[PDB]
Amino acid sequence: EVQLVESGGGLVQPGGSLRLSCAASGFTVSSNYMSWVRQAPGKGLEWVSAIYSGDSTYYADSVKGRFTISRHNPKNTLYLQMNSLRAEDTAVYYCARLVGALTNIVVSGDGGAFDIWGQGTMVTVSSASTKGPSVFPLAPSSKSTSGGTAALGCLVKDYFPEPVTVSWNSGALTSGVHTFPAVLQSSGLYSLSSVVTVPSSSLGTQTYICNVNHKPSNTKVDKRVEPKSC
Amino acid sequence: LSRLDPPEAEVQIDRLITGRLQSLQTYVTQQLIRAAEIRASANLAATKM
Amino acid sequence: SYELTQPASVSGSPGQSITISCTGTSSDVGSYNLVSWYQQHPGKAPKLMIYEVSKRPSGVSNRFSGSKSGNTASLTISGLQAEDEVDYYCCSYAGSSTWVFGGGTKLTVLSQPKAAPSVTLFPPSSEELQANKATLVCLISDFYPGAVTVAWKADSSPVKAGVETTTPSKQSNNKYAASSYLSLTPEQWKSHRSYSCQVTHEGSTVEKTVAPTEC
Amino acid sequence: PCSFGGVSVITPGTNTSNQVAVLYQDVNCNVFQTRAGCLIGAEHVNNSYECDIPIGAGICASYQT
Amino acid sequence: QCVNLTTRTQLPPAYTNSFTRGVYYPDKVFRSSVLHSTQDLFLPFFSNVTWFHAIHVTKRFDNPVLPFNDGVYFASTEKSNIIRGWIFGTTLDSKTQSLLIVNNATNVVIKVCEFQFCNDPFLGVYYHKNNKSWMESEFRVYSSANNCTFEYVSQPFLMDLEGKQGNFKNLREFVFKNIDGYFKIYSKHTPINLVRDLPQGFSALEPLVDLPIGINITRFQTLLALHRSYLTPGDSSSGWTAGAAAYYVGYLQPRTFLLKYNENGTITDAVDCALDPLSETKCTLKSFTVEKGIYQTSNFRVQPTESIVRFPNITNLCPFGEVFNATRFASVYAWNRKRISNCVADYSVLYNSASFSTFKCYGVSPTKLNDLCF
Amino acid sequence: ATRFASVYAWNRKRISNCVADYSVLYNSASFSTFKCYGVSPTKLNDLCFTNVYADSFVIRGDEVRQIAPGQTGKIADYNYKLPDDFTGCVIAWNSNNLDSKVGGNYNYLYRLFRKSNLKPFERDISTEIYQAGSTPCNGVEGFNCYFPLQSYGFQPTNGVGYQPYRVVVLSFELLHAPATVCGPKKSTNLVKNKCVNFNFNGLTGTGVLTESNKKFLPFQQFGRDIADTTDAVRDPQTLEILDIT
Repeated sequence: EVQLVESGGGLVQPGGSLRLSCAASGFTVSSNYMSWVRQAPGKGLEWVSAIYSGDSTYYADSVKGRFTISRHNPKNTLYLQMNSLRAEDTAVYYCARLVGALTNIVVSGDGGAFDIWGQGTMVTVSSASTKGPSVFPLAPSSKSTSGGTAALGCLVKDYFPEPVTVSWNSGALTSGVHTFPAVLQSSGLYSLSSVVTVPSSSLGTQTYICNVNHKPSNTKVDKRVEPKSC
Repeated sequence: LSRLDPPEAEVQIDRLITGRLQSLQTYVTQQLIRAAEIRASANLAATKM
Repeated sequence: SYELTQPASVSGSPGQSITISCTGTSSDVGSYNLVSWYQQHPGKAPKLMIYEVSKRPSGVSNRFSGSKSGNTASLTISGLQAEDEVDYYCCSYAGSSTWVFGGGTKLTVLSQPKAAPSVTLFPPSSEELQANKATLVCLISDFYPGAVTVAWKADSSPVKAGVETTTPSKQSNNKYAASSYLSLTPEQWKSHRSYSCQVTHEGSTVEKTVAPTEC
Repeated sequence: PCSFGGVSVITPGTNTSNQVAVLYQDVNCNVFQTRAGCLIGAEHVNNSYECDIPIGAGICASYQT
Repeated sequence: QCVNLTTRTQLPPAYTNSFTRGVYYPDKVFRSSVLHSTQDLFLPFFSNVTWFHAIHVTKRFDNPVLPFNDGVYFASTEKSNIIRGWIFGTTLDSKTQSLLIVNNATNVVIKVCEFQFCNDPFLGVYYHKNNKSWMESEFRVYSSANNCTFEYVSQPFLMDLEGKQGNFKNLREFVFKNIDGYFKIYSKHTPINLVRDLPQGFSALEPLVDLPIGINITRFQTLLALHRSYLTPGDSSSGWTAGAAAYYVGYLQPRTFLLKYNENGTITDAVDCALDPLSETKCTLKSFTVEKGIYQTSNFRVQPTESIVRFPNITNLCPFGEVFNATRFASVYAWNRKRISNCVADYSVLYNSASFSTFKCYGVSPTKLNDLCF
Repeated sequence: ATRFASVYAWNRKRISNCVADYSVLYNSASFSTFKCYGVSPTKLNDLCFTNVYADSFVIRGDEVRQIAPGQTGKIADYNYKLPDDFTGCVIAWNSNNLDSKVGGNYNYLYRLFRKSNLKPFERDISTEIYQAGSTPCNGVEGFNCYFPLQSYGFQPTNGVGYQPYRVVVLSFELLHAPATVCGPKKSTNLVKNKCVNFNFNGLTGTGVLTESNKKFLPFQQFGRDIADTTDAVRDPQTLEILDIT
């Protein structure tokens, strides 16, 4: 029940704004923790969002006049009206926790223990428009059938911008699923993969549905993965 | 106070003390000078009355 | 835009002790204290293992520790296992309840069994040929150490035009991943005889040879 | 500024007694306010007696019944 | 650490008022038939002091570890020389140079060394039954003495070591002081004869000796002894008989007194300046009896209840790394000019990136620069 | 002599009841810095000092000029406190032959900084830590806090400012009590009922010596009359009291 859930994801264009949200469940945000860690894979990170309510002088000398945010305690949800979003802010944030000093966890000590996070949202600020992903069913081959374990999937290719989420059989296939991250093309396009190692006897008899979802473009494709039936 | 530490500002404080003490001694002298002037005048007015 | 010095590449044998640091300045030497160390399997939200440098997290194995002096550092990671090949950061103060921290020390655990790269090569689908497109989907999984260079052989010919390979990404079994793509046209797909995808993983080579549809 | 007002003491001498009275000059306060100031330690009376210690504002004190 | 002690009925304390004590000879200046005042650590008149009960006949042995405030006055109403020891120290773990004063059965030992201490050190004497013998049996003071700095041993003498119970017959007046690290002792024996709390009256205080110590004193303790006889159950950790004692402790304040001297130059009358409005009047004209009138006094002063700081909302940081050894600077004839404003500056941050050689701020002390707003 | 202590654990020595001199300081070793604050070196043997305390340590030359009564600094603020009204002398001298190892000196330690302020004549015995601003770290060899004690790097290949200077401060008082630390001038006969010059433990003057008429406690030295000048003096040897006229 107690969980931080990110919501309010959509497409942002240069000159526009969007209202993000981190909703706590179980514990009310009136007397709880919220730390907005901004992560870019491979490099260092930064904690930026300075909103501890009461509205006094506490800010960081890097985002002056850019990140504006409000407080709503009783609703157990916080909204992030991140105005003037720059195109160089491609990162998935996480709202998290900390530890102070008051209660039984610390009677003598300092604190500072981020311990409960969210799952993040996928918001891309791109000058160009969003494009629907192209799903190409990668069919099993003769070697996969004769090898005992068949490899099949559906390549998501030439979609801009991110993201694309691939699920199998609407959650009815979990064993062997492995998702290969998107590639950065020279032209800026993306291509990811999703391969599940299935029994070779289930080819044709068991239907293989891959659900490809792209939220900013609002496209859902339920692609069928079929064997090579010439 | 906000302009030097006590050691070296002490010499400027000494000049401040000296000038103000001498200003007081001049002022008190002049006050008693006029007091003595009014002394004889007040005895004079008492003699008239 | 604010970024502090950390040793990015750190490595240690299992059962040993390694030291992790993150840089500050003289405005951070008098008497503060705020340092909490991170842990990230790449690609998802972090994990808490060390905070309150020399004191006790609630539920955490006590094999990890930290130590504090001057310009001489330690996040002391001891008792290394196969699951410690993860990203690390610290936390720190910036004055008046502000914050800053370091640049992501990445730990790599050695003394692990080397596994051959499992390569699967997928030719483009029939309706993709109907779509006037061709894509050679090479998928390399379960390889460690992750130093792979994807090579393409179009009838024993190295082709580099249209080759795009992902960066090595950590998998579930303590190994890395790769997904390479060669984008060609159906005219160039049915002209050549065979197509092979090869990798050079620690000297070892695993090749997958596919052929266009017979019918 | 803050510290602004005069503090005054009255005594008939150690040979008489040891009790005294306390006077303040520029204060808006056994209270007895005068033009000279606010006095404590002397019960103001409506009687008439010849002055012995100059207190101010035409008021004087004494050690009497 | 060490042994513990039990059967301690710790009762609530009682506050009792004092009467005209704490006036001593301040310095070397002999004064005869002349009045004088000085500003020094003294004792105010009529102060509410705390008295600790020590009667066992009951079941009370109390010696709290009070931090050493500047200036200590001690007054013990004894009958059988119960108090014998004092300890000075801050940690008491054989690393602090601790000072032990003890009125030993043979000598008066003053020892400055590295003693390791227990919770409640004390002394104890056992009384035999076949013969009337008194001798120091239990010495539970220190555990180890490795590093030493000072030793003094008095003459070998014998006391009665009484174990009687009754009324108070002797008064010991002591002053414990810390000047430049020294320890001045003003001891006075007084032939008193009462049963309970301190009586009135006044006499001069006779300084005893200035111990030339220089070690820190932050905490102190006054020690006590015990009696062991047939009345005890037969042990020392729970069976103990103290007797009946009474001592008064008072923290000293930066006071000023006017002193009276006769033709024999002896302290006879002392008067305060700040105890009542009359005190300042008496010590202003340098007499005791003043003629009828009114005299000038000081004026009312108001202590600031708060001390606030009011600065504008500034968060920008002055870049001084570019000012000090960034990449390259210009020559002297074409001197390099840089403009800095709207940020916070500091001088203690100048000693991190590079150690400087000459640093002279003309007219301005380096310690105050952050306290002014340039 | 053989070896001295560090500065944070400053070595303390007690000296009294003997004759002291300054001209004898230039025989066993030639000194480098010799500054007696407030007191000229030529007069020291002419006054009669009390309770000599010697505080000895060894420091780097980069901080030798900083030790002085009233300034600030790394060592002057958090390792020792020289009082401003204090009267004494400080002597510093380089020692390469014993405090300079080829591999470096590691036995001695030094505390650059401390948590709180100091009070005069204080020694700290805590390894507590220096840690940025407020909310301490408590310190176990890690980064962006500061363990107080580091080690020196004295080698003979270091610079002049990186040389081990033994620093000893001599502390005393004057005109406060009967002294016993005074010097090599010899006494002579005692003349009474004459207008002569006199000397008692450095106290000079001219006057008439007469017999006293009061009981004095046996620890008093000089009495001062209403003019604050000395009118009563205790004899250094016979311990008799004489009046000055």
